[PDB]
Amino acid sequence: SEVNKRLRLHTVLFKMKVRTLPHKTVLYKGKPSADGERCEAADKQEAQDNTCLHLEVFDFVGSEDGKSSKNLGAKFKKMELFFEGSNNADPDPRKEQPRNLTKIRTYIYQNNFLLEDKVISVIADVAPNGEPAHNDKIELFYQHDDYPVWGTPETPSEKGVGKYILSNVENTKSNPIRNNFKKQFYFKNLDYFDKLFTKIFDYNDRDSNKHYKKNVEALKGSLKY
Amino acid sequence: SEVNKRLRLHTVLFKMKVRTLPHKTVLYKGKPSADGERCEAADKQEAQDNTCLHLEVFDFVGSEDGKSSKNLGAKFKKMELFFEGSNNADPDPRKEQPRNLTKIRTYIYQNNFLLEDKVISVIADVAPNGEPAHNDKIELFYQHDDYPVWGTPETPSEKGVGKYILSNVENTKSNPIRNNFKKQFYFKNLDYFDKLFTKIFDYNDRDSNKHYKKNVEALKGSLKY
Amino acid sequence: VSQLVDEIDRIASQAEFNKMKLLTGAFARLNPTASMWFHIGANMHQRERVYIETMNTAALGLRNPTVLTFISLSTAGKANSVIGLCDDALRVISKQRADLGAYYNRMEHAAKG
Amino acid sequence: GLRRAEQNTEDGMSLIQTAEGYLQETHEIVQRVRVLAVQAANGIYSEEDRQQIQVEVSQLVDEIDRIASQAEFNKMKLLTGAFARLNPTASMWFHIGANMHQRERVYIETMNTAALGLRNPTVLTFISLSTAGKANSVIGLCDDALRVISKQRADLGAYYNRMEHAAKG
Amino acid sequence: VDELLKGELVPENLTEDQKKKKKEIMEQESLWKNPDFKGYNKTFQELHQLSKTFANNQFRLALSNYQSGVNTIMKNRDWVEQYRKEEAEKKRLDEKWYWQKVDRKAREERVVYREKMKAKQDALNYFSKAINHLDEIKNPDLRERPEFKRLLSDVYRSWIMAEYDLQNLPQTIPILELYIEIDDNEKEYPAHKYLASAYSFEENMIKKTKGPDDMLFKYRYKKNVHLLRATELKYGKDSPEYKHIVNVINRDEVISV
Repeated sequence: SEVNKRLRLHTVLFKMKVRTLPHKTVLYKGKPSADGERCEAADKQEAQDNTCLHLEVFDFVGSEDGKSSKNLGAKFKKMELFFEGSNNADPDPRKEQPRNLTKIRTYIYQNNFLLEDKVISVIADVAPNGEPAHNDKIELFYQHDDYPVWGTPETPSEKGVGKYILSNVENTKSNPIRNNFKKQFYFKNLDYFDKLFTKIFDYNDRDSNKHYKKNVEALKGSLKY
Repeated sequence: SEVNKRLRLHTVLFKMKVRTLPHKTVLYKGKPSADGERCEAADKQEAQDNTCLHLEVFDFVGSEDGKSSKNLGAKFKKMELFFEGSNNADPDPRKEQPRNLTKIRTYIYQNNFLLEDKVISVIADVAPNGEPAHNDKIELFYQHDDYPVWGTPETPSEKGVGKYILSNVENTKSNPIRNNFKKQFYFKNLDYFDKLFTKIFDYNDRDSNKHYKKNVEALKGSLKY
Repeated sequence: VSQLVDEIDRIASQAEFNKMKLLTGAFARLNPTASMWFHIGANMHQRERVYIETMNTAALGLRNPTVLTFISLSTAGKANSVIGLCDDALRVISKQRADLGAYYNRMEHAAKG
Repeated sequence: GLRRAEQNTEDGMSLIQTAEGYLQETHEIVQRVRVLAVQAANGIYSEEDRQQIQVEVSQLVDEIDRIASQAEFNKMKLLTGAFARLNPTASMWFHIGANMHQRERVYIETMNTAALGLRNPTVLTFISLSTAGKANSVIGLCDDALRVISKQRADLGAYYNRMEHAAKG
Repeated sequence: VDELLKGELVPENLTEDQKKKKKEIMEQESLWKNPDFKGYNKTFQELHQLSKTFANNQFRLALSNYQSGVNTIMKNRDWVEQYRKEEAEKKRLDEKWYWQKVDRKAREERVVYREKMKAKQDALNYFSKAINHLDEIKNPDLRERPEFKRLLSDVYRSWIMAEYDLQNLPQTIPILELYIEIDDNEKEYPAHKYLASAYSFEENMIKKTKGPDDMLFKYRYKKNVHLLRATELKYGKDSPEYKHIVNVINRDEVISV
């Protein structure tokens, strides 16, 4: 797919301060927490100590029927990029070289208050770059109504329940779960956050040009007298 | 019959690009398969290597009763023409010497759904030209609900079943099946497909005329300024 | 117009005599589900066929039988073309009204005879 | 059944005719505002004069709300949005036949000051004429206020003609 | 590679184990040969909807509706071209004032406009019937074949183009979305151009009728998504055209600081 290679260019966000964010979008940077499960927001967002990106997009249940304000539930889909090694010495974020990805974590949350339905889906790919076919290194974790508890591995009796790897499921013509998973959700999910990451940087990069132009404009006010 | 000569003049479609398909008409060029039972469309449609002319005519059961859209029948009639010898080197299909037919395949299909009555009647002629009376080389394969197997010959004890040559059938004054078949089915189907062959060849020539008209018309339209 | 076209479809499906639907196209001529015969004799083969044609908004041409979109009267441009369909609509209605009278008279003299 | 069902249609026509009865008074009061907004739109009046024009508008917009609140048909409010399409609390179905699946739905939308645009559903402040500039912008709003009332009366008249034909048949 | 040149969804006709199975099945049914039999239970007969012959048949019906619907548009262009050709060829012996030309020319346009709009609805019915033939096939094995992918794209392509002329923009949204889920159709800019207009059309309708902001954002978001996506597929990324669109979307959407 070569998509995750293009995600390597998104390391410029570490040394660039984030001011322009789209509606219902949350982004910050920090250091990996214990066990490398998630990211912990650093107190300073410009230091080289940070090695991770956190990006969250949240929505509301009932926005498809105009009842978003009715408080029918909450949902959010967020993805993170894990980087290895320290940042470059210079603090300029314009010139940053592509860097490898430790792992790509996909988090899906969807809770319905009235139906008392809650779906939490976690997808982690510990081998983003290095091998085009790394199915066995893709961890899937499905939780439904707080069952099973976090960290419970898949059992042969309950297939698909709990944390497991992508290679467990079949790719038969009868139930091509794996092939559909790549075509239906995974390919579109990566591209959606790929464009969004570029969307955030270009917006904040543009504001750098304007403030240079704003100073030029106020200086021309002296030419009239 | 004097129809096969008209069929031998249809060799101009190998190097002619066809896009204007008449109603209920399918045409393509390909190469003979193993034992010449069927044909497969080549990857390249303008290549001289093609030696086949597959003309398919759509039909339906229930269109006469207006219940075709109710999924109550299925039938179609198609024929295949096999040539010999490589086509001429020039890419212009307008000038093309007539090419003899290696063999003629007639494929008549009929499949009722409610009655579960499926009838397949395939007629193959391997001596299209040279011998006006070539009944000994016209295979008549009749299959009704997968009875018998494909290509199974006919035994004198159980006549009328499987693939048999036209020389087997009686032609007595009581049952002149030979003269009955030619007047009822074969002669009608030959001219129907032969005339359709001429329509397709001339229809794409008209499209060239329209493309000729489109260019010249725009040239003189710039004289208004 | 949406109210008027709705009523016509309502009438066609709800036109019922002795738990039998009539104006929905059940007893048409080309593709009928049921054929109506009346016994006007005391013998074995004294039977005459009766036809009631389809009289829904699809048959009248007001609405497309496939897309189920009816006539447009929100624009004066197509409002002029709406009149032409109305002439065709009433004519098909008028033709069937004469047929019902024609069958009625054929039966009326038979009762007299 | 058919005789009793035809009696239901007349009961239905009682609902639609009575429902349209209040919309004429609502139409009258808005047209009273429309000409008044033209009066204050000109600059010959001071702010003291325009205040007395607003005193009339205080009652007129108030009287529109009391129409929707007290509008009843068989102890059931109609114009308060309770029978609308998008966010209804009840559905108005009329049974006009002698069989089981023969009933039609009638939508009566919202006809309070908030619905017509003359009031803010959130801020809860209505239009005022105490300013010459404000009065110029009330002429445009009262025009679209009339459009909604006219649109609703078009539908009530549309159903009533259909209900009239059904009873005859 | 031409999928339509095949002329069938799949050519349906080896193993001795399978051949022996065929011979014993045909004789069981041959003893029960009742051509006038009609089963009281439809469940066993419904299994024929999974056959290759059934799918090989519904493909022809949709193709016939598609091919016939093509000729409606094709013949319309020939008529209009011949119509305006004859208007300028016939002599106008009663024409000596300038405003005579303006009215006569304007009369031709209304004649032509009637011809085109009549052709569209005439062609649209064939396209709509083609859709219903493709959606009733219940063989997932045969739904992924190249022939099915080509025709379902062509039927949707002509269906959306014809529906656009009749100002039925909101009805093209479901069909357009199903069109961009097949093969490389998502890489074509025209498919994303209509989505920009169609979602803009729905955006105005909610805006015009003063609906909830929730549906406004949904149509606004999908508008900007396919407006920028269509820009990428035509001029390329970081093009001067692409840069201007971002500025337009910048003021259009909502940002947080």
